[PDB]
Amino acid sequence: LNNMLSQLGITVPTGTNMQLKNVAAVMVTASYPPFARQGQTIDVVVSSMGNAKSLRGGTLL
Amino acid sequence: CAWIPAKPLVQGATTAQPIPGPVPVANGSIFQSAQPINYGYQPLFEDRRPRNIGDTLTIVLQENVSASKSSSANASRDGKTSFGFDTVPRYLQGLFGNSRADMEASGGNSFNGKGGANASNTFSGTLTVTVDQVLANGNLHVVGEKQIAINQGTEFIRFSGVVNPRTISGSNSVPSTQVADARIEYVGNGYINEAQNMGWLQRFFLNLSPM
Amino acid sequence: CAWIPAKPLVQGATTAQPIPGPVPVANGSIFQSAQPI
Amino acid sequence: TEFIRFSGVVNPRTISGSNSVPSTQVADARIEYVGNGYINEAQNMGWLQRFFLNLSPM
Amino acid sequence: CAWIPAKPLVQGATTAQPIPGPVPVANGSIFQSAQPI
Amino acid sequence: TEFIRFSGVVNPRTISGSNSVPSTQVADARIEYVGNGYINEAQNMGWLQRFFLNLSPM
Amino acid sequence: TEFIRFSGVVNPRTISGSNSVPSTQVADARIEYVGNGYINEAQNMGWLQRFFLNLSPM
Repeated sequence: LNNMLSQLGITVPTGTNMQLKNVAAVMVTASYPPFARQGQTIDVVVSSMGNAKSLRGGTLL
Repeated sequence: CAWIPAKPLVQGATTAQPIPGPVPVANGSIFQSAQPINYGYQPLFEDRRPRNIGDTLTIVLQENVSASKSSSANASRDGKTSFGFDTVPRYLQGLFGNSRADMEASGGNSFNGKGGANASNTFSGTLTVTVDQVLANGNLHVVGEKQIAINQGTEFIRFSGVVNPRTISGSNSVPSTQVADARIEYVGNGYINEAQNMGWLQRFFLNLSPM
Repeated sequence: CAWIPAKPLVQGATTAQPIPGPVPVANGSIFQSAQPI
Repeated sequence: TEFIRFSGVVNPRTISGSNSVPSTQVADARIEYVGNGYINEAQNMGWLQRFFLNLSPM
Repeated sequence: CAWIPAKPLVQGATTAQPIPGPVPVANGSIFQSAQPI
Repeated sequence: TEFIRFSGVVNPRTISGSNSVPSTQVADARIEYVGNGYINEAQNMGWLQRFFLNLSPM
Repeated sequence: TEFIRFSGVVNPRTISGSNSVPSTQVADARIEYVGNGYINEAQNMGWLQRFFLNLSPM
């Protein structure tokens, strides 16, 4: 999250308190199809990877 | 001397006169805006980082380097041999008589070498520099100079380097250990500085003396 | 000596002048972006 | 004037999260810490003493 | 001596200049990938 | 100037999780720690003393 | 320069789980710890003293 914020233009000081609740770290997996052309779309699977309770209404960045 | 005219460090006029604003145009409005110099798009939530030529940026000089080395070696050797026939029996007098076989010898050797070296330096302060070029990958070349004159002489603190924008903190400041081609300089003039150069004769001897 | 002219470690000019931005194109927009690298 | 020069080869997967690497993880490390001025000149041996240190019998 | 020119341990230039990236191809994409080794 | 040189043969299954091996697990270990300059020259024996150390009777 | 040389014969069922054997389980153990340089030369006896140590009457 700090990497993303820094990339966007906001530098959070280091060694500071930060406890979020609406964010989860996920692994995304997909299947590259045959003869795939750039611009097309595929379906992805999103899976939690640490101590999260649910991904009910989330959005993948 | 103190009567020889010298120019001050801060030259020119040290005051400015306010200029009267323009006469308001007689539309139906009370709000009158003097000609506003339009500056470009400015983000709202992003930190104030320098982005173009001429922007300022604070450097926090904190340098602390310290290196050292040493070594040694040694060696030693002793030896001491002896032999003495005090009372020789008669039947042996033809071989060990008249002290013809007594012997005594000694020997020694020693060596000790050693050496070492070290170096160190520190630096602490704060200095605001200015961007003078934007590189092809977003890095900023920065240069800066601060001149002080406390009652007798003049000290100069100059700085130059290259900064990566993603290292600038939220308060528009970078520690000097994150600058790539750091050139720092802290010099002075006046007789206080002249009292710290070696005399030409001593400087010559320091280089050409045999020892 | 201290009177012999030597060059400083940081050479060249130690200041820069800001350059005026481009004149905004007269589309219907307030957002004007100078040529972005 | 003091000069600190460095040269080496770095493996990207060793760089920390703050864009920093300890110098013990660099392969062909060349480090140099030298100086000039009369402070540095006061630490070279005299040519006669340097000659004796090499050619003296003991 | 201290005036005899010697070469430093770290030789050559101790700085590098960033090179401008390639011009993006005008497909319908924002993602442009420079030639990846 | 000090030089630390190393050469050897490593078995991959001995490399730790942090890409590191203790030097006691290298087979043909050649380690070298030498230097130059007058600090190193002040630690060689004089040629006369070196000659005596070998050819003296005692 | 110091040299540590080793030679021997090992029975595989004595190798531990970490690929290590204590040297007391090797059959024809030949161990050698020698050196060279003047530090080693300062530990040989002089030829005259060596001669006397063998041929002196007492």
